[PDB]
Amino acid sequence: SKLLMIGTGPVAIQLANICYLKSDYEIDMVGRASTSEKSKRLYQAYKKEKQFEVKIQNEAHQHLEGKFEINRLYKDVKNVKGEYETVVMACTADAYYDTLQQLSLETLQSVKHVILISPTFGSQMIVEQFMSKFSQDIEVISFSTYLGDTRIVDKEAPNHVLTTGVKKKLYMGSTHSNSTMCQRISALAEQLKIQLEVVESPLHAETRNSSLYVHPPLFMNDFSLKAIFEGTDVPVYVYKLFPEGPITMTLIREMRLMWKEMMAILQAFRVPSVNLLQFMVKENYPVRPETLDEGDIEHFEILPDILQEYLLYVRYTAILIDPFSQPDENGHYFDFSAVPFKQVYKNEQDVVQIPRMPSEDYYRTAMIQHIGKMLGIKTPMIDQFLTRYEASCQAYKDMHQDQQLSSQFNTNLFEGDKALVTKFLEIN
Amino acid sequence: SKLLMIGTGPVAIQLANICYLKSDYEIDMVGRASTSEKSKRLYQAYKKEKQFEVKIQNEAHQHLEGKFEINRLYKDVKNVKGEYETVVMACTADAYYDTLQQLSLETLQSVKHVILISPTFGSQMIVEQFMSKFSQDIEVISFSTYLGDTRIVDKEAPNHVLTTGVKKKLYMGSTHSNSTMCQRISALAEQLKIQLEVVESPLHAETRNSSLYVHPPLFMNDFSLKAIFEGTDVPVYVYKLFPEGPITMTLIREMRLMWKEMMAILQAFRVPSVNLLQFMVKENYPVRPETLDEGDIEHFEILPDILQEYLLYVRYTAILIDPFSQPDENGHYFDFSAVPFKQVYKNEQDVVQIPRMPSEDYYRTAMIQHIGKMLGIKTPMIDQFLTRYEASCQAYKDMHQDQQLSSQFNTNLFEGDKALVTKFLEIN
Amino acid sequence: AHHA
Amino acid sequence: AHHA
Ligand SMILES: [N+]
Ligand SMILES: [N+]
Repeated sequence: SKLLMIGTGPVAIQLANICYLKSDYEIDMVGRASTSEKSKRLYQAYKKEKQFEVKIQNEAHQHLEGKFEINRLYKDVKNVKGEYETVVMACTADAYYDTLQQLSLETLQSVKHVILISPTFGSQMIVEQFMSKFSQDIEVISFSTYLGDTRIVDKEAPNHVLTTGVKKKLYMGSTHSNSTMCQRISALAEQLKIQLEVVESPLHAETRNSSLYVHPPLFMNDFSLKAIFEGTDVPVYVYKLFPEGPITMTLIREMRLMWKEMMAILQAFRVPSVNLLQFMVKENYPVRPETLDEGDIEHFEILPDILQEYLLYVRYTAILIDPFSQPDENGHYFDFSAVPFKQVYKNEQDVVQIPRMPSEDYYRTAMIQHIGKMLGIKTPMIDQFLTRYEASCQAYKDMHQDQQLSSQFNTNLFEGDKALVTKFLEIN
Repeated sequence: SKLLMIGTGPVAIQLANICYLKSDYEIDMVGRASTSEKSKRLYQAYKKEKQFEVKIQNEAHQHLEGKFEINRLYKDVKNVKGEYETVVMACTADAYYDTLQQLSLETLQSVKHVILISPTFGSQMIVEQFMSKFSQDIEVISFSTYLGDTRIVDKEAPNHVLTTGVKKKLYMGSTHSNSTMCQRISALAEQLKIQLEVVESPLHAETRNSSLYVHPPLFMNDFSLKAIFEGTDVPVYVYKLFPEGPITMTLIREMRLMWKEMMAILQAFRVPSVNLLQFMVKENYPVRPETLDEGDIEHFEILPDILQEYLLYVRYTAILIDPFSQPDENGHYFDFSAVPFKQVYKNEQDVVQIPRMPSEDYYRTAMIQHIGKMLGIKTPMIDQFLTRYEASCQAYKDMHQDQQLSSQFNTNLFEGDKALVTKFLEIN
Repeated sequence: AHHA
Repeated sequence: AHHA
């Protein structure tokens, strides 16, 4: 009953409050002041108040709120010592390996369960294969996504967070069928009034994340890459139609193609296919009954290619506005699609960063590409996505030689992660 | 060299100025004060100033402007006497028969050419068959559409009009191949800097009007019929997507279906088919090259059904804004699709009118339906359009029994017109 | 200006 | 409020 929570962002804090209130674990958290001004402000803020706080916006989510203290906030990963039964990874998926590899042998030998909160497709494999050198029977659990939306209102008080939304449905799988830890997590979800479908494997759960299929076409195209890396004459928007945004028949086709390459990969692992339209429409953002035929939603996976694309395009067009918002007196609804692209930006030490979109999708897609090679499945759409992103990175370096740039601009990243997946797939 | 111009609206005035400036005809115009407060204000205004005036907005169209007088403005159709070589019909297509049938036998025997400015599909047939009782060799000319956009700025000075736009392309056919009148009209178009494609027959020209194919699905559906006949809680718009407007996959399918029924009818008359997408995109309102593939535009007619629909939907979505307008500093373009539905309204004598949309499309579609029966072509989509419109009319009468209603609410209108088409098709 |  |  010690828990190590890797991450100090909003997600980590929400999760830490849940553990504090609903579990018997003594909770230690770990940041990275050694490489992050964000982490250092969190550490400094917690040191001062000796409290974290979760607020909510909608009283529907009361049970998530609270003020709490933890046992120990570690300033950096390398400081971690001792034994922990359970490790929770509330960092971004690209840091799982790099973070675990900094823990001590003593810590790593003690671990029974690693719980991955926002893994990509392939994360459990990386983490299981890694932890295997230290443990004979490591249990790894993957969720589909984090449970909701949590943020910091005020950058200067990053120990106070606000959960604004909770997802309707989440998925979870374990390396160990119907384990004690699965059942405890299931009982916890019930207590939190969150629906949780237990699926056969972590990989099954990792594939129930709409972002895997959608972010790459949306962000790794010429229109978007320009908006993020170079800028635009007038503001453009992620979810709008060309020329206001990237959405085009071309983009929708690239999405279908990527989805099918992913469905081929999933057939190899014998994981069920994902009805991308049903997911979008019944689990994410609803549309009016008049917009899409219920038969077309249900049968999406077996409909002709051109029809799958038409339905995706139509879906995106239907959420240009929030059709369930209150129209004003001129018949105008809330501009739900007016989401700006975040541009490349200088941190407070003048180092250029690439924003989460598409930083993190480069990692996800790079891993999907690598699984693909190892299984002998072709992924020409994936490949092109990655090529475009690499081009934009190289173009930025050539164009901004007087600028200090983060390691995100380098090639070829993720060698350790790739080696572990390679090894895991030789063994099964 | 007398010309009788039927109509006193803006179109009639623009055309009358062209005749005045560019032809040798003495021009008489005819209104209908006996049944129209609009016609009476025009007559009263012309009587006072003794001048009509066309202004332009864009100096590109200089050659259309002018102040002029005509020889005689008739107050009503029945007043017309004497002989006219040429009759120009600048009224709405549903009045062609009803208007000619009020002229005297002497007038009707003198006529050599009837020129139809905004005919529907079937208009030449009606007019040729009618005029045949009086003339052995009547020449009938149909244009695809009126040449531009002309309006009245000020209702109180309806003899002063403003031509705001000129079409890129027009079509024209005559019952008499390469006649003198065709060539004169062709030379006139050249003088006016207006492109004019001469086609093989009037019917060929009548089919090159995008409105034939598009207005019926747009206006004769439950969403639109409610907006026009009953009203809405908040303003809705003709060209917007549900729920802001009627455009839906369902609506786009109804359009394809209607277009194909029309293409079957046209194959019967051996008239070439109409590439509806190319027309929309190259002749009406352009889109950005990125929105639609040039191959898809070119080959539209032979593409699979679902793909034709996808491309139509995509077209409509691309003109939600004017993508060639100047975006403002938030990246927002001109709201080109914010066109309100005109509702049923009381004239100044308290008689309820149905607006031009869809009044006039009921006539067009009723004629298409009647050609269809006579040729043994099925038109289930057309039929349904008409049924919906009849329902809305009947529902209005039941709901508004304390209200005086125009003849537009009656059935079955257009008996004379139908009989003439029937007769024309028995004979060929 | 608008769609006609 | 917006698309996430
Ligand atoms: N999306
Ligand atoms: N239209």
